[PDB]
Amino acid sequence: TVGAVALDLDGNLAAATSTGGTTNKLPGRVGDSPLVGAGCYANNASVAVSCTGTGEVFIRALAAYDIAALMDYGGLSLAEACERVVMEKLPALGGSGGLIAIDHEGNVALPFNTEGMYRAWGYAGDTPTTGIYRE
Amino acid sequence: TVGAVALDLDGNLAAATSTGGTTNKLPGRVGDSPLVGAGCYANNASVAVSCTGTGEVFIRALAAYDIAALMDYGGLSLAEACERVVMEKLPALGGSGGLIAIDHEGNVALPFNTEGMYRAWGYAGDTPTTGIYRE
Amino acid sequence: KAVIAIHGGAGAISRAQMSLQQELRYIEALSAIVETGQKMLEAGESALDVVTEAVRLLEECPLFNAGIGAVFTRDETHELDACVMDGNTLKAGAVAGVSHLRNPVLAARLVMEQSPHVMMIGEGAENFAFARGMERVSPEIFSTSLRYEQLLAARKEG
Amino acid sequence: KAVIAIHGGAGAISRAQMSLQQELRYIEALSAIVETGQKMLEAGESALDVVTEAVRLLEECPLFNAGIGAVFTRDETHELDACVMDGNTLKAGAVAGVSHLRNPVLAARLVMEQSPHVMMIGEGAENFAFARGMERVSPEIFSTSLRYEQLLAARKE
Ligand SMILES: [Cl-]
Ligand SMILES: [Cl-]
Ligand code: NA
Ligand code: NA
Ligand code: NA
Repeated sequence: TVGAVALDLDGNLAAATSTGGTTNKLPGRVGDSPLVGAGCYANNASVAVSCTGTGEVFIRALAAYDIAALMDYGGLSLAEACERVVMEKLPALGGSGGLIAIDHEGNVALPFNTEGMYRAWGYAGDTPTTGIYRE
Repeated sequence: TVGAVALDLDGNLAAATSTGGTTNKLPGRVGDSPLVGAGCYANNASVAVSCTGTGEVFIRALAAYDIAALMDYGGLSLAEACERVVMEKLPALGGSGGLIAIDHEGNVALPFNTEGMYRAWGYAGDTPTTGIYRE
Repeated sequence: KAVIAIHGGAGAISRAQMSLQQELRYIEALSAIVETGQKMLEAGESALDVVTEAVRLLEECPLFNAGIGAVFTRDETHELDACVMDGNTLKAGAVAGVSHLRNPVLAARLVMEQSPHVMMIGEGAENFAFARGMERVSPEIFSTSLRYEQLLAARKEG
Repeated sequence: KAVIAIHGGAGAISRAQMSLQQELRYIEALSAIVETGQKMLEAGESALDVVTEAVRLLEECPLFNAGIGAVFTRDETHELDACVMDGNTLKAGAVAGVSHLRNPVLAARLVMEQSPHVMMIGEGAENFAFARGMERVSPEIFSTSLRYEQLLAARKE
């Protein structure tokens, strides 16, 4: 899986996700990446999210939309919403992976509960950060 | 589209949804019906939901999960959650249709913004009620 | 406090466009299926078994756009979709774009129980179900002259 | 204030079993794509065009499991999925189970912009894309030795 989320100069949020799926899946298996609210979600009022990992659990948990709902209805910050979904609820259902998220205030979060997540981010006109491992 | 939701004597919630889609559909088009949180959702902590209408809008709004998130995080009752999704949020996105929902307390709701929804409900050991039109 | 609700579709059901005899057939089909669900719930059947059986009956009923009585695509084919979700485990199973399975909701339930997946599509979903003994059917079994006349009306519209 | 994040997959990556030469390959790929997105954002390009282009470049990159470098199914095939969503309109497009489209995220954007639909699957998605001038490819273009070895390793029991 790969993904991108962005906040532009006009205050618009967007998200995109693409994948091959999981090695040795049954032909016809669909994971979270093409399901709105599971692997991909964007809403200017809340957040843009793209997920990666054990797709089945991201579908059952509606991981991407849950970030948005925990912020919108629960009043959680991006950091709290990401902690709650990736570090508590996904692992409780046997899920592993992570996600990238930007809220409407331009906060960014790259939570993952795995050993690694190939990732990068940067504000417009600034130095990007790249990551593979934790921290 | 058809569907069912139930609360059993052991306190468990379940939902199911089936469809042939829309008359004159583009081959390969997928509506809300088979998408977890769009056309079908159940969680013993919140609600069981089955939807019917313009599938595109039910996906974009994650209507079935939205009922659950509105109750669980928003503190809305089933009736208030159903009102907000079916009579405000979906029409605002150009969405027409309805859904059936039972919450973990055994409340039942059959909201729809259309002329009709083929529908029925009954308590274990009481007489069933069937409906076609409004009222 | 066990309870069931069912639906057979929301839309432009116009009173001035329906016959009483049609309305009575709908009422009978809805009352027969909801009563079956109530009786299962009363006998202590699981909510999962109840919703599975009620949708299976709504599929079988040619009045409703699922299984037998499915609408036609642009190409005069049937493509069927279904989902089931168990609120106790949060497990779910779904199929989309299936043409050769009589009861999508039963295939959806097989995906939930006998695969490590939540969603299967098209020929892959069909082959998975056939390998576990579900019957392969012709999609002509779903076809009804009512939904065909609806396809012609939709084409005339544009 | 304008910002982009990207990812190329989460999973079991041990420093222990990884060469620095291999790590710098991923870092350089990730840096180049995030910098393309950063430059598009500062130049005033939409969030929607930025995420589309970043994911197209991640598909193109054989190191990441999307497009070129996709994993194998049980039957040694590639079946690809993508989604794009516009937070301004709440419009979205998605494809699942496609094998003959080079860039699933471009197909997903075509569903969003040139259909009234949100999701298309399989040969139906492919036919819709071809009808709008998207080129047909052989799925063999996605295949890599690395993902082939991981399939053989997966089928060990
Ligand atoms: Cl690192
Ligand atoms: Cl009525
Ligand atoms: Na039917
Ligand atoms: Na790639
Ligand atoms: Na694949």
